[PDB]
Amino acid sequence: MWFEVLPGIAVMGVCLFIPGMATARIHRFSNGGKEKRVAHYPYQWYLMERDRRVSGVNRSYVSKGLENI
Amino acid sequence: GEYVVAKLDDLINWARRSSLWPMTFGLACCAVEMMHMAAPRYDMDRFGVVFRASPRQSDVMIVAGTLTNKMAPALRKVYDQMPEPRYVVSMGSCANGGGYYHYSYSVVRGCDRIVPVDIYVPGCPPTAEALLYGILQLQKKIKREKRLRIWYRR
Amino acid sequence: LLQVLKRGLQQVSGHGGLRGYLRVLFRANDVRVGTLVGEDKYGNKYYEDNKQFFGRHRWVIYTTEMNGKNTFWDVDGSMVPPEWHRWLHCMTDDP
Amino acid sequence: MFMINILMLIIPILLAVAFLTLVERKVLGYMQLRKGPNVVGPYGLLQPIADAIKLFIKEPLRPATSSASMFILAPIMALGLALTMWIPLPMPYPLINMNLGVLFMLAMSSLAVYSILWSGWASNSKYALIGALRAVAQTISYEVTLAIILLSVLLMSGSFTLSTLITTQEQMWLILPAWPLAMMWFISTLAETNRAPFDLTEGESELVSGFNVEYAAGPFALFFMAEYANIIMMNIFTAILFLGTSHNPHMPELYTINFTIKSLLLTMSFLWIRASYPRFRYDQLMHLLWKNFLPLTLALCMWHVSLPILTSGIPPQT
Amino acid sequence: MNLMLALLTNFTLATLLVIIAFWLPQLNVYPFSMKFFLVAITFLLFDLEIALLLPLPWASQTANLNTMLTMALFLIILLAVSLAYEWTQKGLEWT
Amino acid sequence: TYKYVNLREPSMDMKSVTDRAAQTLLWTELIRGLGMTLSYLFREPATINYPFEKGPLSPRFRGEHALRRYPSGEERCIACKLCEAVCPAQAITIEAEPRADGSRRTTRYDIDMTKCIYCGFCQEACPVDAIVEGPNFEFSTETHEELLYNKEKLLNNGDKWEAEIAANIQADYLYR
Amino acid sequence: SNLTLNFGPQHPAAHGVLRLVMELSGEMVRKCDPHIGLLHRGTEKLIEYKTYLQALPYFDRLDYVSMMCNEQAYSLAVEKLLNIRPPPRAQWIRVLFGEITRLLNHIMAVTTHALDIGAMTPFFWMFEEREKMFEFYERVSGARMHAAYVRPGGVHQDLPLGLMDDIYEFSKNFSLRIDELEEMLTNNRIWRNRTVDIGIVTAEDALNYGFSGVMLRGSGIQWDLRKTQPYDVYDQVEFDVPIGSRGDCYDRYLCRVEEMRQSIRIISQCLNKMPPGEIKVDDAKVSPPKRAEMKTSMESLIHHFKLYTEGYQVPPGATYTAIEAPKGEFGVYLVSDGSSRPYRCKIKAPGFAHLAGLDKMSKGHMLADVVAIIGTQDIVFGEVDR
Ligand SMILES: CCCCCCCCCCCCCCCCCC(=O)OC[C@H](COP(=O)(O)OCCN)OC(=O)CCCCCCCCCCCCCCCCC
Ligand code: SF4
Ligand code: SF4
Ligand code: SF4
Repeated sequence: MWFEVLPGIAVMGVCLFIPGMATARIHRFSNGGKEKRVAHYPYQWYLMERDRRVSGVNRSYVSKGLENI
Repeated sequence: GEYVVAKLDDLINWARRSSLWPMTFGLACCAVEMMHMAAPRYDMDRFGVVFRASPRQSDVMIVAGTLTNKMAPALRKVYDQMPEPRYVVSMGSCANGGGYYHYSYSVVRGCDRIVPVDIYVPGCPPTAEALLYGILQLQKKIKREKRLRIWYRR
Repeated sequence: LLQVLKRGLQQVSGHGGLRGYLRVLFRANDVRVGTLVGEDKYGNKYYEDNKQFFGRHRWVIYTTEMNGKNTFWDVDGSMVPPEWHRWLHCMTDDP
Repeated sequence: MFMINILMLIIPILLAVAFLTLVERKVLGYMQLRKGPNVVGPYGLLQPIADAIKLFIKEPLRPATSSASMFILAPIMALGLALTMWIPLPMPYPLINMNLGVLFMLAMSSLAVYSILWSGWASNSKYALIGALRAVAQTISYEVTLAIILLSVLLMSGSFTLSTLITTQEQMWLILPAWPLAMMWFISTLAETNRAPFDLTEGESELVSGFNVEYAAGPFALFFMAEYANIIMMNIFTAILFLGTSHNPHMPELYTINFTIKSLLLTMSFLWIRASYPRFRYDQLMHLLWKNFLPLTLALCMWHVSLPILTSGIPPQT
Repeated sequence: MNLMLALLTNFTLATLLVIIAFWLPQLNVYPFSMKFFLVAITFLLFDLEIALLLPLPWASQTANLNTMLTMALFLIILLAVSLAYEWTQKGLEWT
Repeated sequence: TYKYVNLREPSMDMKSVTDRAAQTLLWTELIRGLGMTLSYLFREPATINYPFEKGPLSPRFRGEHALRRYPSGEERCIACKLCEAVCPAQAITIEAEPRADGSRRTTRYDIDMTKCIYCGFCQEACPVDAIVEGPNFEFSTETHEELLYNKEKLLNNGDKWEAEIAANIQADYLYR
Repeated sequence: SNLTLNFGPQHPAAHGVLRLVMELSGEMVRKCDPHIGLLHRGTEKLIEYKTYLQALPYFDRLDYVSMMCNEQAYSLAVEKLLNIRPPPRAQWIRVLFGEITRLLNHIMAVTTHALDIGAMTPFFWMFEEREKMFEFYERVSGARMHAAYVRPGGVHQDLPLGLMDDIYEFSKNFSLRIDELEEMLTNNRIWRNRTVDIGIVTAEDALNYGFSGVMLRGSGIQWDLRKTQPYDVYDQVEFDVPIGSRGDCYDRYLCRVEEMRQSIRIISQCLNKMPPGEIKVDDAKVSPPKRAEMKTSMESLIHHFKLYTEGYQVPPGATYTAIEAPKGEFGVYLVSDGSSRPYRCKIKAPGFAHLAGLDKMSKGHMLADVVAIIGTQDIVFGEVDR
């Protein structure tokens, strides 16, 4: 019956699911639980460099708020 | 030692009998029954025997029909171009030993005068099921191979 | 769709649990449940199901040992004895 | 963690390709009133493994090659390029977020014809070179409409970033405003990947005595994996381009499931199409491109330049 | 850097899968055509004008839309005229 | 009486012209073909599970040869050579002499199964139902020599398959 | 440039092997030189060493897709020389299985034509139908293909009880299967691009080149031997002859599909008009007696003995007998010298003259069209080479 085709489809589906899931999880792991910053243009890059300086630990994804005022 | 060689033989034998890609020489009426083995009732693809296989990608040659003298050199050439391991299944009386045309001036009296044969499938033609029995018999022949066992004891 | 899933579960129970269900799946690539028509003296078991279409309505589950040969994985059509050969190939209706 | 990320892209691709072969054979089987692989493993789940092992222990064909350098380059180029096209794909996050990711994919795919050309050049057979030249001429012809169609669609997106196509389709799939381009895009990917009814390389080599494989079983399997990796990639790209999936930043896995389903269905439609039609004649698929798709794509490229301006629906630049 | 590392991995793996696939299995012992040139040349000339069309998604942001739309349409029309010229001169024939 | 398979005038009214333009541009008849293959995807396949399931055959089936006996165990063959005379392939070879008890019996009875065309003329010709084509079709071999049957092999085939052979003859002999 | 086509496709194909030597200029084919004899097995010489009965199985193996039709052609030729007549029930059975054989041939012709052009799927659907028709062959003769069922004097055995009901159940559903095939091909623009205006042959040329069957009717010639020179009981059934208008591959494809429908129409009448009676001529000097008679009556035993050793003698004479076989006019020029073995048996295979016209029909076409033209001729090299 046709549903006997599904196990191969499901295996194929899992293999295509892993790359997208892995990338998302690895980004959160590397970026303090947040999305990886997108810096396509000099403005965005300048702010990312500034955030590195402000963090105090050399990580752009470490954010500082009012507590530093 | 012997245990590791024994299991490697099982693995490679399993892979080869599970992926038998045939080159069919559809020479005469026996080829019709070969087509019926590919047809839905028997579906040789479901055993891993692919439908369309190029001669240079083939593991088994099926000689399905009468072999004439005019054709014999071309059949040998295709066999010689087959990469190894390679097996030959002779299907039907004509290919097996000349059959109805055994006494003809223009017919090779069995394809085993031109190529080594692994399985002889009898009938004129063998039914599609009889051919499938022969292919399954070739699979069990491959299962009994002990290539690495022999090599280890050289 | 739930009734199809139930019939799927019925096949596991109809093959004596998971172990028997897996055994027939790997030996015969089929997990259908049929009526037992009989068993020959070599251990082959013959089943029928007349709701299946012609061709699939009779089958044999080969014995695991015949004439001193381990046939758990290696089975072939020549293992069917002549008295059952006629019934299995639908040359006759009576087993 | 990045090297780990690359492996979690490469290795799953090769496994998907391996099991696409099983899916193709079973889907083609059931459309043909049969089953396809169901003995080697349950439901044929071990068939790709058996095929892989078998092909790599097969006796290698002796390469009567006229150019050793280009003989080994071609499979490396094909497989390396195939894996390279996946690194900007947003699923929903790309491995490499490229500002000009669309141009990267356009530029990298344009190099894929070098493996076709180098392999036929190295074959040391006049028949193989003619077939390679025929395959290249078909590939570059359909690259023309793929590029123009892609540009036309980007006039609704405003950017060359692939992730911006997700934002563009936040309310509606782009297939609605651009279904005429979607149909020609879909057929063009079939012709680009030499897929039936455009499988002229397989079709023509069957007829011509002397147009053979010329690669050993192992190296020829590397060509096959590259081709099927491209088939899945082209259908992932088609899903991103025309069937945009909504992205929830806090639940990225939800996007991946839905976008994976669309990619699988589009990939299966390639199999569906292969089961349904006869093959084009070579001159007939060239006429389909130069005398049909190209005139329509040019007129639609003009339309899609004008439409955002005349509706005041010009997308943002960033 | 990340991009170069990804590129190195992809082709290094491809090189490795090809080298062993070309070497390890060896351990197991046992009429120039003018029509085809002209399709290539036609592809090249169309490819060049595709290059001139690629910046269009950025050109539509200009405050000078009148000029931008005219030049965009002018370029695509000259492509249509190029195809029309080849067509009417039997440059797209195969017989 | 004859009919035309392809002699039709397409209508040139605007509605019909636009039906054909819609088919050309929207690929309607190609979509229709996709519908047909999709419907087959959801049909039960025709494949049977060989060797656990077998293709149906009839009592008349012409398979592997066998030499038969009377209920007492005596051979039916009396070396008349009608089968050898009629055989279209000259596949049968017979020699005979008086048996020690005076019976007319063969000392050689060979069938070259690679000459045989499995036509059943021998069993038609036989006057005493001695040579038959049995129901077996699964006797492929690994060597050519195994298919050159002598009398002992054919008698062993008869003793092996008589249970099925006798029932099949009972089923079909009133048609002969 | 010079080019040689491959012996056969890379999927199972049952037409035989052909060496096609071609001359090309660019895409266009300028010359086609088929090199045959790769399946020449000297059948015509072997027949001279056989009795008339012993030679009958050779005709199963000529056009081995149309077995019983070839048997009918040979049987009619011998019956004519013998001056005897097969009984009416045998004639109806011969027409019934002649049309079942036409269905078998046309499925193979149409679907392998499509398969070689790249349309693989219909081959699988319609070969399940072929498998069921093989069962009808096997139930009357014990063989799926080479039945050796139709013989001079009638048929070998009567239909088993219950067979006609099963033929009815099959026929009831077959037109739907044809419709599914037409859904895939008839209106398909790719199929039409591969066949329309390909291999055009004029009515005048078709006649002079020796064509027959659909190769004539595709060009508008109104000719069918079942209508014009009827044999057996074809004069007692109603059916239409499909006629083409363009003389190209597409029209010939339509003719073959419509002929399948007419074959079902004929089978329907055969199932309803089947008469009772004996199935072989009641002349024991030609047709062997029943086994019960052979085992009881002295005369029957003698005639059984002589028919299976010497065979019947045929009066001296020569005949050219032809039928409308599925591939075209299939005939035998049979010479009898008065003995029980034919002196000469020339076989007229319709595909022989059709293939000889491949060079004419392929002029001004491309290489891929050569495959389509070979398919539209429906060539089996058992009958071409003999
Ligand atoms: C308000 C104003 C707005 C302005 C814009 C208005 C637009 C109006 C026009 C809309 C219609 C445009 C449609 C564009 C699609 C392309 C049409 C086309 O090219 O079809 C013609 C082509 C050739 O067909 P042919 O019969 O040979 O024509 C004779 C040529 N001498 O035929 C073909 O291409 C057939 C291709 C054969 C291969 C097809 C195999 C697969 C088919 C099934 C796939 C279905 C599509 C799935 C799409 C998925 C998308 C993700
Ligand atoms: S063995 Fe019989 S069926 Fe096979 S090719 Fe010879 S004659 Fe034809
Ligand atoms: S079946 Fe026919 S060919 Fe075979 S032995 Fe009997 S008479 Fe001879
Ligand atoms: S098998 Fe029958 S026909 Fe042949 S020699 Fe014996 S008795 Fe006579």
